[PDB]
Amino acid sequence: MLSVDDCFGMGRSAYNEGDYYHTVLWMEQVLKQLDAGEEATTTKSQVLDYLSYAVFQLGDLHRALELTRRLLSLDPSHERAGGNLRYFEQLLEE
Amino acid sequence: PGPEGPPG
Repeated sequence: MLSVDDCFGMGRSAYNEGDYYHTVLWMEQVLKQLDAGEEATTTKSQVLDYLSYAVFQLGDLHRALELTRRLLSLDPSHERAGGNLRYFEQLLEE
Repeated sequence: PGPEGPPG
């Protein structure tokens, strides 16, 4: 298997090609390996930024809201994430 | 609109 940072780079590669499904596959793997305590340069908050947008593109509304909340929890001055959270709470009334 | 993802 690949390293956490290799998987992250695979996910960013897919995102930059506009391939949101494969972004989700790679970034879910990154989060899994980070929860296994594997060493890595990438932070959880950076992974959640790509993942939350990618799952929204795929149509997964409450999951995108959940992940955006998690992103803001770990990076409170992230203004774009705060803007995303306001969008999803207004859209989903939650 | 609308959520905004990472620039790159």
